[PDB]
Amino acid sequence: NSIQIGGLFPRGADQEYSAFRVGMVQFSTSEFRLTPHIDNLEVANSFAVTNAFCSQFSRGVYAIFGFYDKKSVNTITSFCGTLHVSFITPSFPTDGTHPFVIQMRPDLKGALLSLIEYYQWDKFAYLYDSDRGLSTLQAVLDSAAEKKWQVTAINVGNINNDKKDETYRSLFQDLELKKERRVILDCERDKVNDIVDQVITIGKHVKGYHYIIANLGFTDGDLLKIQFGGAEVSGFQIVDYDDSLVSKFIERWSTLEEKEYPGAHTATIKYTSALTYDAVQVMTEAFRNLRKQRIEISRRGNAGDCLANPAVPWGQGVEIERALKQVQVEGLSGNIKFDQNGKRINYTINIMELKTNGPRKIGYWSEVDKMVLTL
Amino acid sequence: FAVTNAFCSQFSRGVYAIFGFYDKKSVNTITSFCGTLHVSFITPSFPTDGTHPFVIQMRPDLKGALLSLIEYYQWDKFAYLYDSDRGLSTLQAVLDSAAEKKWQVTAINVGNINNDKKDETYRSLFQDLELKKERRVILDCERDKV
Amino acid sequence: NDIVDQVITIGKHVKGYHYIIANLGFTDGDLLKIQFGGAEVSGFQIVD
Repeated sequence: NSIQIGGLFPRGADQEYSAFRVGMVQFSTSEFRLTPHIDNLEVANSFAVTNAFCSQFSRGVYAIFGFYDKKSVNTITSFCGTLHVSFITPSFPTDGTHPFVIQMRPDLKGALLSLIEYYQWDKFAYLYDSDRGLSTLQAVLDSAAEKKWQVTAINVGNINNDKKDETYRSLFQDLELKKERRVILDCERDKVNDIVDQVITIGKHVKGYHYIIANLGFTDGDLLKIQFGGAEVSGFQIVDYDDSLVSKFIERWSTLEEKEYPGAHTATIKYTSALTYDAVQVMTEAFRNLRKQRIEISRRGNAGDCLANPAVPWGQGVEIERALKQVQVEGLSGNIKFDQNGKRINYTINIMELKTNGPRKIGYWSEVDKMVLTL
Repeated sequence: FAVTNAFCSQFSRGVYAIFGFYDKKSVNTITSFCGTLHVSFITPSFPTDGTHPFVIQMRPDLKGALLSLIEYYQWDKFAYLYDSDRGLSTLQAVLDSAAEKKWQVTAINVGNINNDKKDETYRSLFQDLELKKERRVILDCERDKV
Repeated sequence: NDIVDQVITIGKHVKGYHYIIANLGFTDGDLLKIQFGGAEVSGFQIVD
């Protein structure tokens, strides 16, 4: 039983691919084996993504695992919907209801809004990055109307990096007109460190300031720098290292050879990589529930050109979707469940605060219970 | 997807230039293909957010004219009802300028409003625009949503 | 430089603090770090 699948990994996704490999090994069974066809392309380039998709489609794959950007996301959601091809991705959730798309990343929009009310914020600065879509930006802006907030949204994304200093100085100059002491950083693990470094330089990391890292990887970045500054730092963690499940994973992950497995010789793991590992498990349980359900879907590498007109969707794809979406197992990112669309449900996001001794979970966030503190 | 086919179809037919339209979703497809295949694309649609070669845009940038008008009326606190159809390019414009010119903008996405029951939403819309007694509104929408 | 680095880490380089580098090489070390901190820094220079 050889199930061919596609793999679209953006150049630089070392740990993500390393986690993708480990998953292939941990979830390999005799009943059937998964054959990944890896394609390293610039995820941002919409054209390239189109080729990589049609290429993996002509090779006759049953499902595709990859990533997309705020620019190429529409290409994937569209093609996968037309050709009835299933697409599993750890990337940011789609802004809507796009069929044939499985999203590993839970919606943070809810957990963020809840945290703001917890600290009882009425006036705060919102530094955002247009990389993962302004989905969360619209969230805080719309809620700012109801909850009556004075949000100071600033696009910290279009900042040219070959001279990005007179921009940060002019950034916190506007954040001083209203004496902003509460900032929300909605950026990637990289853009966050850049800001954190600047914050320490200008000395806005002392007692009185309060930062909120708006991502699922609070412990993914370096916090030792703004840890003793005095300013309170909060965030979100999706990979609970207190779970015996995750704890066991790290035991083997931290030991792996960094030569064969790039950026895999650490005690921690980026949430993007952790979702990749959990993605493999979902695809395995899905293709397994099809064998035990006596459902024939097999084909050959002659699906034809994806640009075929009229484009005819192979009916076997409808079943592959109902399989992945029906999957429900336990992974590094807590309980994994899906709805009819592909958005994760019944999940848990731990709320984190940075103390003197280090990060510490002060509670969690459920889609049904909102925020709940753990004494 | 459809836009991709229509482009490759007109490309196989061997055209010298392409005139059409794009949405906030398909815009990336056009700008990308036209840039790779060196095909010229003329469009009246909204200007691209950046510098994409092989694309001719008939629509001038309104971002500038809008910001200038706001200062003319000397607005410091206003509501900004926007539609995500033509990209949040102008939304970012007023938000970024709100930091410098020091404005209290109340941005509200009036786009995702489901039209088969869109009434309890408008009533709840001007309910928030009454907490601060907003009397100055900017409608950034299409001729229809307006 | 070791002390200056530590000073910035703990944030004792902001307005209110005053440091005096007791050596003949004030510009010999890196000052760009505690330059925008706010704390006043003085020293001595022998090479004009």
